[PDB]
Amino acid sequence: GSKKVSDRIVKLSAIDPDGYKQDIIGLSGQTLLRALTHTGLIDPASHRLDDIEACSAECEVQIAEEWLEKLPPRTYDEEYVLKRSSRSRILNKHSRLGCQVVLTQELQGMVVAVPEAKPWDI
Amino acid sequence: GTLGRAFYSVGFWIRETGQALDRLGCRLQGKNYFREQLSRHRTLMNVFDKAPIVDKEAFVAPSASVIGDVHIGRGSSIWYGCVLRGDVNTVSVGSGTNIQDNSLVHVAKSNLSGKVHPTIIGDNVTIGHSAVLHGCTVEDETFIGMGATLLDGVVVEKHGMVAAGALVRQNTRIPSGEVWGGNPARFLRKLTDEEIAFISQSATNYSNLAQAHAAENAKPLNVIEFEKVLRK
Amino acid sequence: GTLGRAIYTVGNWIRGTGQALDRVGSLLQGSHRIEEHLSRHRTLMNVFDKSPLVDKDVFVAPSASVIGDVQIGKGSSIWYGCVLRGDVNNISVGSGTNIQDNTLVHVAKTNISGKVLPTLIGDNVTVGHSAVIHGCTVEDDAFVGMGATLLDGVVVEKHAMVAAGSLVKQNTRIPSGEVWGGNPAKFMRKLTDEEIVYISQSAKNYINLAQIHASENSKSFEQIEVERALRKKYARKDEDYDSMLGITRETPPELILPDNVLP
Amino acid sequence: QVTPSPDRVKWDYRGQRQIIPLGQWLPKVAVDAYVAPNVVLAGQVTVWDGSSVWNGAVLRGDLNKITVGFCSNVQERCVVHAAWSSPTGLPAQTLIDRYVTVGAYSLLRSCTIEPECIIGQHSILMEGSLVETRSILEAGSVLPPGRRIPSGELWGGNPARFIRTLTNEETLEIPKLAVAINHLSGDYFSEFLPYSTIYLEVEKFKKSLGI
Amino acid sequence: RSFLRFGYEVSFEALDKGAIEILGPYGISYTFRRLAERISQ
Amino acid sequence: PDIYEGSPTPVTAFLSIAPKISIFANILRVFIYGSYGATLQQIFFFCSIASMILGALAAMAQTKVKRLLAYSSIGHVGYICIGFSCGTIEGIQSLLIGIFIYALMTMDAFAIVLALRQTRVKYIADLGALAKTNPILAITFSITMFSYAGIPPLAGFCSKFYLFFAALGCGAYFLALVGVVTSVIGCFYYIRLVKRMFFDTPRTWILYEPMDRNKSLLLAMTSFFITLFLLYPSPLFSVTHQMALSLYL
Amino acid sequence: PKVSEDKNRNYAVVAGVVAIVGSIGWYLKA
Amino acid sequence: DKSEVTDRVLSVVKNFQKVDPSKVTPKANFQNDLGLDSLDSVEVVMALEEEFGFEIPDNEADKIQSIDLAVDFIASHPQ
Ligand SMILES: CCCCC/C=C/C/C=C/C/C=C/C/C=C/CCCC(=O)O[C@H](COC(=O)CCCCCCCCCCCCCCCCC)COP(=O)(O)O[C@H]1[C@H](O)[C@H](O)[C@@H](O)[C@H](O)[C@H]1O
Ligand SMILES: CCCCCCCCCCCCCCCCCCCC(=O)O[C@H](COC(=O)CCCCCCCCCCCCCC)COP(=O)(O)OCCN
Ligand SMILES: CCCCCC(=O)OC[C@H](COP(=O)(O)OC[C@H](N)C(=O)O)OC(=O)CCCCC
Ligand SMILES: [Fe+3]
Ligand SMILES: [Zn+2]
Repeated sequence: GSKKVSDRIVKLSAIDPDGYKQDIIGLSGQTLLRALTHTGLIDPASHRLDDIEACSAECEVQIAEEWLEKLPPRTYDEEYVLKRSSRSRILNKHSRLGCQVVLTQELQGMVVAVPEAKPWDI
Repeated sequence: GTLGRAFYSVGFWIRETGQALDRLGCRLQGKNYFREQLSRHRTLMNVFDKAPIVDKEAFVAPSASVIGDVHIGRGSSIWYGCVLRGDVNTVSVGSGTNIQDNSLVHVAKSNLSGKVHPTIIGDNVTIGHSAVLHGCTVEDETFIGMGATLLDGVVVEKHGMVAAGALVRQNTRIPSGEVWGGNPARFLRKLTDEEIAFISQSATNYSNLAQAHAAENAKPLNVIEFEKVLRK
Repeated sequence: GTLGRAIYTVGNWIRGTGQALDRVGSLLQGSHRIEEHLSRHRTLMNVFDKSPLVDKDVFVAPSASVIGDVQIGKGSSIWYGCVLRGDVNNISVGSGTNIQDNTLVHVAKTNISGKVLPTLIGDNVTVGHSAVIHGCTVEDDAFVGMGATLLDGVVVEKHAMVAAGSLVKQNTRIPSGEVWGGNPAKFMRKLTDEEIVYISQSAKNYINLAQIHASENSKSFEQIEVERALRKKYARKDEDYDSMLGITRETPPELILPDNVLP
Repeated sequence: QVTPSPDRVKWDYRGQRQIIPLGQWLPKVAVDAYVAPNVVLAGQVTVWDGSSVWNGAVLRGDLNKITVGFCSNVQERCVVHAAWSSPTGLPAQTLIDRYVTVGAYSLLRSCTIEPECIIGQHSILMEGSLVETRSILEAGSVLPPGRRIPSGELWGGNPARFIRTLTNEETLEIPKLAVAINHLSGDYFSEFLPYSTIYLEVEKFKKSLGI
Repeated sequence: RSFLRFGYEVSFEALDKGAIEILGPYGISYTFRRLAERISQ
Repeated sequence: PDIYEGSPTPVTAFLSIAPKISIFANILRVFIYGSYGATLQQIFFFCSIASMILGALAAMAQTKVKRLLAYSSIGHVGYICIGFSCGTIEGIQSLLIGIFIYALMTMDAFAIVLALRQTRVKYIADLGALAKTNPILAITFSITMFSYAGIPPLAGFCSKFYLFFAALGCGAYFLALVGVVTSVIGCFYYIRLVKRMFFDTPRTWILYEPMDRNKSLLLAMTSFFITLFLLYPSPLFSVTHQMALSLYL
Repeated sequence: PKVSEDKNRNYAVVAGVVAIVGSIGWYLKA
Repeated sequence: DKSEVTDRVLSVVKNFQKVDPSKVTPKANFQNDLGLDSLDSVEVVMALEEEFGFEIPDNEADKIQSIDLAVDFIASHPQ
C-alpha cells in the first residue's frame, strides 16, 4: 500500500578474497553487480555498463552449489566470457557473471565469492 | 523581432571583444583583479526584449530576482528571496499589494502544457510568505495564505482569502469571501468582516513598512565594510 | 624600468580601447541589457534603529538576510538564503541551533491576534530546509521537519519533532515526545530512544560542520586564488613519477577537511 | 551570553561565491549547463552537460555527493541535501538521472530518482526515498523516508498516495518537457557573457578613496 | 481459393520469405557468428 | 593487436601512422633493385590477400575499441599492399594515395579515441547513445567510420577506388573480388559502430567531458578534409604521381 | 602605479611584439 | 555442497576419543548433545580448519556451536 523501499531489499553474503564475510544490501529487479557496487568491494569504474557485450569477466563472481539451481543458466555467451577472458581457458562451473544475474525476492541470503580483481585499465 | 536578436548577438560579440581587450590590458600591467568571484547577480534581470518595468514608488529587495516582463505597480513591495519570473508572458503586480519573503511567481515556462496563461495580481493582494503562485490570476483585495500552492488557470476573485498550505487545483476559482484550504483546497467556512478589514489593514501596514525599509535600505554602501573585506 | 613604464603605458592604451569598444558594443544592443552594477545586498542591517547582535561563533552565510533585532547564541549557524527578518519584535535564537537553507523566520506586528509574542528558539534546535516559522516559540532541543509551516501561537516542546511538510495550525501546542505532521495536527506516534540519539547527534553534527563553511565563505581574494591554484595542482596524483623522482607529494593542510566531518 | 565582535561584516562586498569548494571537493559544473547567479553550489555537487539549475537552489553535498544527470533541471527555490546514511541501508547519495524535472520548492534530501521522473511543486523527497522511472509525482506530494514510487504511475497527496496509472500517450511527454526546459535554460544562458565586468566597478568604487 | 492458398504457401514460402531469405537475416548473420569467432585464436 | 591494446593510447596513435610510412618508403626504395618479379610481388600478393581476409573476419568479432582499430589497420595494410603488388607507376601512385588517406583517417580516429579517453572508454558499447549527449562528435565519428568503409562521398573511398583500379591495371582479377568481399564485410562492422551510437539507446548512459582545443582543432580540420576531398583531389594525385615517377628517375 | 614591476614578463611581452612585427614584415617584405 | 563435505567432517569427529558414532546427527550440539567441553569445542573447530584451506576466523568461530552451522559455514565458503 504505502510502497516502502524495504520490500524489495535483498541481502547477500559477499566474501572478499581475504576470507571476510560482508553483509551487502541490494535491490530486487536490478543486477547483482549493482548490488555489489554500493559496498565498493568491486570498483564501479571498471564495469559501469550493464550490457553483456561490455563484459570481460571483470564482474565474475563465484557462486556456491546450492544457489545455482534457482537462477537461469548461462545461455550462449555467459560461458563464452568465462572461457575467453580467463587465465585458464576452462569453465569453473561455480562462477557466473554478476552483470547478468538479476536479483529476485527469493534470492536472499545468497553467498557470492568475489575473486581477486583483475586488471581492467587498458 | 528576428532582426533585433541579430543586433543583440552582434552586441554580445563586440562587448566580449572589448572585454577581452580590457582583460589583456589589465593583465599586461600585472593586475589580476578580474579573476574575483564577485556575485554576478542583477535584481532586475531581463531577456532580449522584456526589460522588467518597475514603478519608482515601489520597493524591491536586493535579494529579489525580478526576471522577464514583470510589471510592478505603485506602492507594492517585493521582499527578500522572491523569484518573480515573467519571461514568457506578462506578470502584472497590482498597486499596493505585497509579495512576502521566499515567494515566487511562475509563468509555466514550458509551452507543452497547453497554452501559457499570464499571471495577473490585483490591488492590495496580501500575498503570503512562501507563495508559489504557478501562473494564476488573482483579483484585488484578497489574502493568500503562507505555503499556498496556487496553480495555473485559477481565478481567485475579490476577497477570496486562501488558507495556509493550500494546494488549489488548476482552473478552480475560489468564490468571493470564501476560504479554501487543505489538500486539496476544500471549502472550510465563509470569510468574516473583521478579517475583511484586517486584509486591507495588513496591506497598508506592510506598504508602510516597505517604505521604511526602502528609506533605510537605500543607505550608502558604508565603505567601512569595504575596507574590512579587503584588509584580511 | 623604462621598458616597464612603456609596457604600462601600452596597457593603459589597450585598456582604454577595450573599454571604448565595450561601450560601442553596448550601444549597438539598444541598451536593452541591465548592467551588473554591484552587490547591494547586505547582511545584518538596521531596520529602524535596532541592530542584530550576532555572536562571534555564529556562522551567517553571505546570502542570508538577518535584519532587525536578532539575538543569536554561541555555536549556532545561519545558512544560505535564510531570512531572519525581525523588524517588529525580537528573534532570540538560542545557542547551538541551525536555521537551515532557505528558511524564513518572521514575526507578526504585535496585532495578529491581540496577544502576539516575539519568536523565540531554544538551544540545540534543528529547523530543516525551507521551513516557515511565523511567530512560533520553539524551546530547547526540538526537531522541526524540513518545509514545515509553523503558524503563529504554536509552541513545540523539547524532543517534539514536527514532520516535514507540516501545516501546524494556529495556537497548536505539541507535547514533548510527540511527532505531529500533515496539514492538520494529526498526531502520528511517540518518541523512540534511537530517534532522540539521532536528534542529538544531528544537532552536534551541524555545529561541528558549520565552521568549515564559515571559514571558506570568509576567505580573502589573495587567499582564495592561492587555494584554487593549489587545488588545481593537486587535483590528481601520479605515483609513477613520484616514486621515480624519489619525492612524495602530501596535500597541504589547507586543502584537508577536519576528521570530524568525514563519515 | 551573546557578545558582538568587530570581525563581523554588515556588507559582504564580494558577494555570495556561487561556487563554494570544501577542501579538495569542488562543484564540478559542466559547460552548456545553466546555473543562475543566485544558485549556491557547495560541497561536491556535479552538474552534467545540458542540465540547468535555477535561481534559489542551494545544492550542497557536504555530507555526500549529489549529482544531476544529462538534460535534467532543478527548478527555482529547490533545496537539495545529502546525508551520511539512509534508513533503507542504501548509499545515501542523491542522484538525479536524465530528463528529470524537479519542480519549484522540491526539498530533495538523500533521495534517488530514475530517468523521466517529473516531480511536482512542493515535493519533500526524504532520505532513502526512491522514484522509479517513467513516473510522475503530483504537486504538494510528501513521502516519508524509505518510501518508493513504482514504475510509470501517478502519485500525490500529503502522504505517498496512488492516484492513477499513466497512459502511453502521456508518458512520452516527460522527455519533451525536459528538452523544452533545457531549451529555455539555454535561452537564458546566452544572456550573460563570461568574466563579468563588475571588476571595473570594483576599481571605480575603490578609486573614490585611498587605494 | 487455390490462388489465395498458393500466394501464401508458395510465393511467400519457397520463393522470397524462407527460401532465398537464407541470404538476409538468420541466413548469413549466423554464418559469420562461427567463421569470425574462430579466427582470433 | 595485443601491442595496440596494451600500449598507451597516445603511443599507439603514433605507433600506427609514422612507422608505416617510413617502412613503406624503405620497401619502395628496395623495390627499385628487387627486380626479380618472382620473389617479391607474389609474396606480397599472397600476404595482402591474407591480411585483408583476416582483418575483415577478425574485426567483426572484436568488442573493444582499440582492438577493432588495430584489425582495421591490418586490413588497410592489406589493401595498401594490393597497390604495391601491381608494381607499376599507377600501382605506386595508388600505394602512396592510400597511405596518405589512411594516415589522415587514423589521426581522425585516434583523435576521437583520445577525446573519449577522458572517461575511460574501453568497449564499443560505452559510446552508446552518443548522438544525444554530444551530437556533433557523434556525426564526426560516424563520418570517420564511413570513410573507413570506403563509402563513396568521402575520402577513404578515393584511395580504395584507385587502388582497385591499379589492381585491375595489372590484370589481377582475383585481388579485385577478394577486395570487394572484404570491403563489404568491413563496411558491415564499421556501420555496426554507427548503429551502437545513433539507433540503439541503452538504459545506462555514460557522459563524456569536453576535450581541449588541440584535439578539437585537429578533429575539425581532419573532418573537413575527409568529407570535402572528392571536390578538389588534384593536388594529392599530382604530388603522388610526381613522387612515384621520382622513385626511378 | 606607473611600472609593471616584473623583470620576467616584460621580456616575454617585448618578444611577443617583435614576433608580431616580424610576422607582419615577413608577410609584407616577401 | 553440504552433503559432500558432511561425509568428511563427520569422519574427523570420530578421533576425539569422546564422540561415539551412535550419538551423532546432522543436528547435534557439541556442548549440549555431545556434552563436549568448551575447550573440546575449540579443538573440534581446530580440526575443522585443518580439513581445508580456510582458517575459520575468530569472529565466526563462535557461531558454530552446532554441527549443522559448521557444515553450512564450510559449504558456503570460497576457499
Ligand atoms: C575602436 C577600436 C577598434 C578595435 C581596435 C583593435 C585593436 C586590435 C588589437 C589587438 C591586440 C592583439 C593582442 C594579441 C594577443 C595575444 C594574446 C595575449 C597574450 C597574453 O596573455 O598577454 C600577456 C602575455 O604576453 C605574451 O606572452 C605574448 C603577448 C605578446 C603580444 C602582445 C601584443 C599587443 C600589442 C597590440 C598592439 C598595441 C596597439 C595599441 C592599440 C591602442 C592604441 C590606443 C600576459 O601574460 P600572463 O603570463 O600574465 O597571463 C597569460 C594569460 O593569462 C593566458 O594566456 C594564460 O591563462 C596564462 O597562462 C598566461 O599565458
Ligand atoms: C583540407 C580542408 C580542411 C582544412 C581546413 C583548414 C582551415 C585553415 C586552418 C584553420 C585554423 C583555425 C585556427 C584558429 C586560431 C586558433 C588559435 C588558438 C591557438 C591556441 O589557443 O593555443 C593553444 C591551442 O593549440 C593550438 O591551437 C595549436 C595546435 C593545433 C594542432 C594542429 C597541428 C597542425 C599540424 C598537423 C596537422 C595535421 C596534418 C596531417 C596531414 C592553447 O589552447 P587554449 O588557449 O585553448 O588553452 C589550452 C586548452 N587546451
Ligand atoms: C584581441 C583579444 C586578445 C585576447 C587574448 C586572450 O584573451 O587570450 C586568451 C585566450 C585563451 O587563453 P585563456 O584560456 O587563458 O583565457 C583567459 C581569459 N579568457 C582572459 O581573457 O584572460 O587565447 C585565445 O584563445 C586566442 C588565441 C588567438 C589570439 C589571436
Ligand atoms: Fe560483466
Ligand atoms: Zn509576515
